[PDB]
Amino acid sequence: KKKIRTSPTFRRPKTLRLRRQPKYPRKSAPRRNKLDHYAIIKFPLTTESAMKKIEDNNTLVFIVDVKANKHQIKQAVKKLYDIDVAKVNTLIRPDGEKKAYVRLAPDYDALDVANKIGII
Amino acid sequence: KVVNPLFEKRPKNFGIGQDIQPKRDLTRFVKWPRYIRLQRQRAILYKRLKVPPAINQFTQALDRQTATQLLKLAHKYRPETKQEKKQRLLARAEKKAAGKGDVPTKRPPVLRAGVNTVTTLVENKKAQLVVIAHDVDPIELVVFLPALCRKMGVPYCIIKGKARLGRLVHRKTCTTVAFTQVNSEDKGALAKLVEAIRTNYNDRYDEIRRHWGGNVLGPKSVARIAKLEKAKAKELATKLG
Amino acid sequence: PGRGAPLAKVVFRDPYRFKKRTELFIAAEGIHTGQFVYCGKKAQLNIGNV
RNA sequence: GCCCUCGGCCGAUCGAAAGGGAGUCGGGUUCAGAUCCCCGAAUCCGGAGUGGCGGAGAUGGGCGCCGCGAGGCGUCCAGUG
RNA sequence: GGGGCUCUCGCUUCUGGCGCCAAGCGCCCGGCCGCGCGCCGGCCGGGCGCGACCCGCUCCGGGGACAGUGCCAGGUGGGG
Ligand SMILES: [K+]
Ligand SMILES: [K+]
Ligand SMILES: [K+]
Ligand SMILES: [Mg+2]
Ligand SMILES: [Mg+2]
Ligand SMILES: [Mg+2]
Ligand SMILES: [Mg+2]
Ligand SMILES: [Mg+2]
Ligand SMILES: [Mg+2]
Repeated sequence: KKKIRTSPTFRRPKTLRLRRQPKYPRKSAPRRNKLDHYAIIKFPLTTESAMKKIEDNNTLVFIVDVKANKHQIKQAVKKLYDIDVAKVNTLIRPDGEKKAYVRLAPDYDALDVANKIGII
Repeated sequence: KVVNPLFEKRPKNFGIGQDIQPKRDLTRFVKWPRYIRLQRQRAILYKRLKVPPAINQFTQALDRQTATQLLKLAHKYRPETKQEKKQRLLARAEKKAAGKGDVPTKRPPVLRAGVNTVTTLVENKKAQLVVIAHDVDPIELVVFLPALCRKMGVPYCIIKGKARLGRLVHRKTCTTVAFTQVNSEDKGALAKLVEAIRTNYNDRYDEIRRHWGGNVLGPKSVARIAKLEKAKAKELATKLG
Repeated sequence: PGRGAPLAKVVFRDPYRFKKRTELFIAAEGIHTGQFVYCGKKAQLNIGNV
């Protein structure tokens, strides 16, 4: 006495949808991250402009993987050089490589970091 | 006496152009899915169209009383399922080993199911009572059975529900079931069923052959026709006498 | 545009839900904005009524 | 998680570096880059569960009393400017 | 009085307003103290029905064994 239809439209009733519970993983193991931080940072630039950035703007110039973004470049430089960076500016060179201008934090100096990196 | 004076009725009238209509039932006016429309229009078509008696005979099914006593008798002769057949076989194997061996033990009467199994029993005169479902959806598997049962002389009845016959044989659907020989304490009950079945189906098979179905118009068509029949009869009556 | 006949925008009340229905009637000559037009079997003979 | 209730962009999607579309400007700097770098002033959007600080809401009247008065206690009534 | 009997078996027209997510009534189901004798004192919540009549086989209306479609037959056919 209560099954009522106040609408002249029939809609498909909502039926529950089960979450996948596979009996075997399709791939046996997850593939390791190929874009690790050693892959992100390839080599630093040592041109005259790169040297000018180090002792003017406290900035390290790097050649990075083209698929790495600013967040990934920021983390990569932080762990394998133990420095803190302020911001990362990124461009893709006409030759196809990606170049990152990594400005260090004020408490870090880009000159001694470049000295211990080995790109003086 | 203590009723708060602020309470009062606020009736809303649902006349045309006034307060919006209430959420009333619209089931009759629903845009239904095509599968619902198809099966409802199929039912109406069977009512409109001339239904040949060979197809219309299945509309005449057993009454609720007689169906109950028939299924009640048929429940005493259900085919055994997979579980107790194993128990029967395991008991037979151990009894065979120690030490009777064969021990036929008078294989009990059982209900025979399936249209192919039953039709061979009817042709062989070995069926005592045939029960046919009324809603065999591909209605060619059983259109011949009522005539075949009549000629062979075996009493036959039509029951509502192939699912009920299916539940009788532990399956989803059974088209027909047949009564082979029956136990002595059930012979009287089977006899009470046969003569009533035989009066309603075998004895009046001649006018079952000629009883067409359908050919009934829709209520709107009937009502307006009846309105016209009443429309002039209200002055023909004044005309006469 | 492309029609040499003015169109009248007429707003009705939806009889079944709380909403306003907007129609695009072809304007009969003499009807003006702010006029009430009445549509139905029981509407009376006036310019614009349906 | 399920149930009840409510729920028509009534049509996926694509389609503009001149249409719509929030919010960056001034100065300096290179051999070649800048409204993007540096310096200095802003600004938009998004986020803050444990709530970051303030301010608003919001903090007044009535009656019994104490108290010279001012000011205090109890109760009742307000209070989405 | 009034029934076979007819229209109604109706709630909207002077205004460039507003109008939904039920008031009301009835029947109940929980918790509270408690007359402490049960339909029984009163307080917080929840449900159903009438409000919003019943029944029914095509959503409503217009055509309709025609139109139309398939195959063949005759005519027309520098449009090709
Ligand atoms: K654009
Ligand atoms: K031709
Ligand atoms: K031609
Ligand atoms: Mg799967
Ligand atoms: Mg860029
Ligand atoms: Mg929709
Ligand atoms: Mg696009
Ligand atoms: Mg230039
Ligand atoms: Mg030619």
